[PDB]
Amino acid sequence: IDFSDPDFQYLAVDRKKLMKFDGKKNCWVPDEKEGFASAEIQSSKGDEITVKIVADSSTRTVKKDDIQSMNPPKFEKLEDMANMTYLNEASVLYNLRSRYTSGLIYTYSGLFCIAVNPYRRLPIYTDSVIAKYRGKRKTEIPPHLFSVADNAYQNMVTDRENQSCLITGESGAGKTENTKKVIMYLAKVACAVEGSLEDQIIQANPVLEAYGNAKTTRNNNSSRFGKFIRIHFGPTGKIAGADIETYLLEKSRVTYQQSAERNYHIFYQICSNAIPELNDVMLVTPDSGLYSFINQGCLTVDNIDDVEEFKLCDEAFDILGFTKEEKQSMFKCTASILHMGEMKFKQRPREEQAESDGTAEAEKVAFLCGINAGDLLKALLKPKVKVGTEMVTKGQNMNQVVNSVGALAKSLYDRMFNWLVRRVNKTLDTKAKRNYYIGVLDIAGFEIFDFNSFEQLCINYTNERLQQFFNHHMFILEQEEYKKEGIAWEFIDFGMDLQMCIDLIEKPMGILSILEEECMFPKADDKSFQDKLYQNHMGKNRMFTKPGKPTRPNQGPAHFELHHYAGNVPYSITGWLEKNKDPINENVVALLGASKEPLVAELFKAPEQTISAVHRESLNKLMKNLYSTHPHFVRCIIPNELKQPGLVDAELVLHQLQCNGVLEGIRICRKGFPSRLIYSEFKQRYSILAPNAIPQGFVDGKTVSEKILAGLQMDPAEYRLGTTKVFFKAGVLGNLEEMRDERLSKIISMFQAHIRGYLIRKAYKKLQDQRIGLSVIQRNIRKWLVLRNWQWWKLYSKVKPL
Amino acid sequence: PKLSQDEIDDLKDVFELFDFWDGRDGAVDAFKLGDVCRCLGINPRNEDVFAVGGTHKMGEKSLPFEEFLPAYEGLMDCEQGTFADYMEAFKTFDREGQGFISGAELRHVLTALGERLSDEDVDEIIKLTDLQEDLEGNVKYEDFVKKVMAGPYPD
Amino acid sequence: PQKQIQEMKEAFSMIDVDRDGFVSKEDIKAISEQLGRAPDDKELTAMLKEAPGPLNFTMFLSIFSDKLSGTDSEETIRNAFAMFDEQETKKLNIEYIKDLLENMGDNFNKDEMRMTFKEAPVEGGKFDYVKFTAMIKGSGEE
Ligand SMILES: Nc1ncnc2c1ncn2[C@@H]1O[C@H](COP(=O)(O)OP(=O)(O)O)[C@@H](O)[C@H]1O
Ligand SMILES: [Ca+2]
Ligand SMILES: [Mg+2]
Repeated sequence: IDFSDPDFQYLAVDRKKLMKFDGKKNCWVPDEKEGFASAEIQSSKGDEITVKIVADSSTRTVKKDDIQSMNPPKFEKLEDMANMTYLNEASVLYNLRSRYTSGLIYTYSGLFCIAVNPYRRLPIYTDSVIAKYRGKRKTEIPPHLFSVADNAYQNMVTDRENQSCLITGESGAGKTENTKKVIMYLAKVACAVEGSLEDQIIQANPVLEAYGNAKTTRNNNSSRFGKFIRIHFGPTGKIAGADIETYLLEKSRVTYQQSAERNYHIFYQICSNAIPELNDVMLVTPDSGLYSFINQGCLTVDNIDDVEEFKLCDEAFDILGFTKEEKQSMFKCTASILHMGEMKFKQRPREEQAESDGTAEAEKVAFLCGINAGDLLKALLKPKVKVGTEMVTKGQNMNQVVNSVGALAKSLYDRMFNWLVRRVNKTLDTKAKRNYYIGVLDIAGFEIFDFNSFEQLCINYTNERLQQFFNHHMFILEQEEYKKEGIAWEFIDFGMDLQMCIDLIEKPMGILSILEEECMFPKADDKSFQDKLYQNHMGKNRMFTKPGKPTRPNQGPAHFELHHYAGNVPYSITGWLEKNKDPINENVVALLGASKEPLVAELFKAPEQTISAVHRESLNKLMKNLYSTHPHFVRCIIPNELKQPGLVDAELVLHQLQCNGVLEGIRICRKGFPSRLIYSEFKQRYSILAPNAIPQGFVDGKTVSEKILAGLQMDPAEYRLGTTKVFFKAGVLGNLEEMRDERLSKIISMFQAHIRGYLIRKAYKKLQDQRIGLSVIQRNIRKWLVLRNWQWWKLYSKVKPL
Repeated sequence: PKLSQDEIDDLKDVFELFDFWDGRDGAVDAFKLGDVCRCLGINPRNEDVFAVGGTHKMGEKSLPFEEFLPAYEGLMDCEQGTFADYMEAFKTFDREGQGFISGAELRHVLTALGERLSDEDVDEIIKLTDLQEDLEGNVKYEDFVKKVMAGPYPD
Repeated sequence: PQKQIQEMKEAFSMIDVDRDGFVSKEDIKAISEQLGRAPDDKELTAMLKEAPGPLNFTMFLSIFSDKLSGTDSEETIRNAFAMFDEQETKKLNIEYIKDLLENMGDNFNKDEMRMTFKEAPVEGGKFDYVKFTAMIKGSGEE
C-alpha cells in the first residue's frame, strides 16, 4: 500500500490535497498557444458554439465537433488514463502536464508507460525504492519505470517466456537514460551472488557512447544509432549474460556537422591530450579546431568533459578486456579519419583532372592504416574499376575524389563501430546456456519534419513495423478478454491498414525496392528514380499520393506523401540514390584489405549490401524476435525545446502523442468496448438511474445492471454484458454520468421538497386555529372602538362615578 | 390534470385561509402559492412553483382563486419522489453500506445540495421527526426518510 | 344582565336630573352640559329613530342592546390572544401584534391602529393581552 513515505515524494501526490463542475458546460477548446483550453459553453447556433475561457474570461466561437469532452476533477493526475471517463487528445494532454508539473513523470495509459523528461535528477531511482517495487503489480503502486521492468522480470519467471521492452520517442526525450535504468534495475534484482559481468554491461556504455553519441541541438549525449540490447537469464532467474544489436548509425556525422553540433565525442576525446602518451601513436595534435571533419559545428559541450570521459573510455576498454594492441588499433583508425579530412588536392595542372597537393597528411593516414601513401593516393586519384574480364583505370576530378575520401572515412567508421559492437558482445557473451531473455529496444520513434529525407523514411518505416507490432498485441489482449467474458464479437486484427503502407515500402514492388534496383545502374538519377516510383506506385496506391501543400509554416520540398499510421508524411527523394549506396574506391578497399595493421585488415576483408537492403534485413531479424516475446511499451516524451524543467509545450507534446503510439492505441482500442465496469461498481453507481425497478432485497449485480440498462432504454449497441463485468462503447459512461447527476440532484431536491411539505403541512393546523383567534381579536377590538367613540357612551359612562 | 370538484373544495378551503393570512381580499401572495399547494399534499419543487407563477419575494404578485386552480392543477403533474428514489439517493453517501451517515453530511446534503434548505428548516425537521444521532455521531437515514414521508401526524 | 341593570336604574338617577321618569330630547343635553361638552340638537333629532318604546330606564337598557350585541367573553378573548403566545408568557411582542392586526385578517387601517395603541398597555416592548383584555371588557378601565 502507500501513505506518506518519503520515497513516494515524486511518485504520488496528496490525494487529499488534490481533494480540496458542469459536464454540459465544461470542455476543452483548441488554443494556439496551449494546444487546448478549459472553457464554459455560453450559447449555440448549430455548429456555432460560443464559450468562455476561465484563464482570460474572453469569448471565441468554435465548431461543435471541434469541442472535446472534459474530465471531472475526480480524475486529476490519474495514474492510468485508461480509466478516465473521457479519453482523448486533450484529456490526455491535460492529465500529462498536470502530473508533470507536480513533479510526476511516469504516467500509465494502458500497456504504455509514458515518461516525461525531468531535466533534473530525481530521488526516484534509489535502492530502497527499488525494493518496494519488487514483485508488485502496477495497480498496486505509483506509475514508475521500475514497474515495467519488474513486472517484466516476474513475468519471465512466472510464465517462462521471453520479454521485450520497447522504449521509443523523439530525440532528447530521454530514452537512453530510461534504457540504462531498466538495465540497472534488472541487474539490481537478479545479481549473481574484468570485474562482475554486469560491471561490463555497465562499462560497455562508455565506449559505445564515444562512437554512437554526440551533441545535437536537441540533446547533449545523443545516441545516434538504434539499439536492441538483449539480457539473458539462467534457470534460477539470474543474469546469464547479454549481447547487443545496432541500427542505422548516423554515418553522415563523420564528415558534416551543423552549427552548435559536434561529431562523435570520441574524436574530441582523441584530441583532448588527456593521455599524451597516445598522441604520437595516433599522430594527433591536441587541438580539434584544426581538423576539418570536426571543426564545423561547435567543439565543446557545457556538460561534457572531453578529457575525463576520454580517460574513462580508456579504462572502459581495459575493463572490457580489449588488448592494448586492439584498443590502440581503434585509436589509430579513428585518428586517421582526422587526417583524411586534412588531405587536400589540386585540379588544374595543364590537364583538367585532379592530383594531390602534398603527401604529409596522406602519409599519416597510410601510416595509421598500415598502407602505402603512394598506393593510397595513386588509387584515390586514378582508380582501378573492374567489369567482366577487364579492369579499367577511371579518372576522377576534385569533386569525385574529395567525396571519395569522405566516403572512405564514413565507411571506415561504420565498419569500425560495427566491429566494436561485435567485439563488445564477445565480452558480454557467456559460454553457459541461457534459458530465457528479456530484450530492451531503443530506436528513434516516428517523427515528421519540414523536410523528410531518406533517413526519416528509414526511421518512420521502422517504427511503422514497430507500431504494427503493438496493435497486434492489443488485438490479442482484447480477444482473450472478450472470450474471458463470453462476449467476443465483430473483429479483425489491428495490424491491418498498417500492413499496406508497409508493403508499399518493403515488399518486392515497394519503394525501397525501386531504390535498391535503381542503384546498380550508373547514370541513374532523381528523375529516373522518381519516374520509376510514380510509374509503379502513383495513382495506384491510396497510401502513396502526390504532394498536397503545407500543414505548417517552415515546411519544405517534397515529391511524395506516404500515409503512415501517424499521418501523411512528405518525403523528398532528392539524394536517396547517392545515400543508399556508399561510393568508395573498390581499389582503396583492396589496399586496406591488404593493410599490415591487424584491425584495418578485419575492417576491409572480402565477402563472396546497400543501406536500405541491410536494414530491412536486420529489421526482419528484430521483428521475428519481438513477435516471439512478451511486449512492454515505454513512451519517452520531451516537454519543451529548452531543457527547462516543468515547461510544457503543448503542440510539441500533442505532436509526440500522435506519432507516439498513444492516440492510436486509444483509437484501435476505441472500436471495441473501452470503458468497462464490473457489475458491483455499476450497481452502486447507476442504481440512482433506476430505483423504482430494483426488486427489493440485495439482488445479483448483473440483474441490477441488466435492469438499470434495460430500464434506461439502453441501446444494445452502446454496451455488451460480460460475465464478470459490463463493457461500454467509449464515452457512454459519460452520458450515464450526467444522467446520474441530474437525477441525484433532482432526487435530493424532491426530498428537500418533501421536507418543506412536511413542515408547512404541520403548521396548517395552527393557522386554521389562529384564524378564529385573530378573527376574535380583531372584531372585538372593533366593537370596543365604536363603543368608546359613541356619543351615548361617553355620555353614559360619564353619568356614573357619583 | 382535471380536478375533482371535491378536490377543488379542499383547495378553496385552503386558498381562503391563506388569503386571510395577508388580509382577507380574495387574493393570495404568489410567494405562498407553493405553500398553499403543500397544505394540500402536493410536494412541489421551487423550480416547479417559480415555473407556474410563483415568486421569490413577499409582495410582487397577488392571485385571485381563479388563477390558483390552473396553477394548482399544474403542480399536480410534477415529480414526487418515491421511497426508493430517496433511498438510493442517500445510499450514495453511505460508504460502508450499513445505512448510516454523518449527521454533518446529512446537514450538508440538505443545506448544500439540490435547492438548499435553510438551517432553521433542517434544525426544525430533526426535532419534529425526532432524529437522533448515535454516540459516534451518525444517523440511520432510512428512518429519517419514512418519517418525513410519514408526516407530522402518523397513523 | 343582572345586578347592574339595577345600576342602570341608579344611572337612571342622573338621567332623570329633572325627575319625570323620562328624559326629553334635551333632558339628556342638560345632564351632558352640566359636566362636559354639549351634544347637537340635530344629534337629538337625527337619532329619533332608535327607541322601540320612547325612553325611560327600561328603554335605556334596551336601546343599548344594539351595541353590546356581538361580543365575546373575557376568557374567549384572552385565549384568542393566547393563540399567538405558545410560550405562555401572557405577552405578545409589540411589533408582532401590530403586524398581526394591520397586515393580516381584516386589516386595521392607519386610524384604528393609531386608536388601538393610544391607550394600549406596553412595558419594555411587551404588550399585555391579559390586562389589555380587561380594558376591552370593563373589568379594567378604558
Ligand atoms: N530520467 C531522468 N532523470 C533525471 N534527469 C534526466 C532523465 N532523463 C533525462 N534527464 C536529463 O537529460 C540530460 C542528460 O543529458 P546527457 O548529456 O545526454 O546525458 P549524460 O549526463 O548521461 O551524459 C540532463 O540534463 C538530465 O537532467
Ligand atoms: Ca390577501
Ligand atoms: Mg323632563
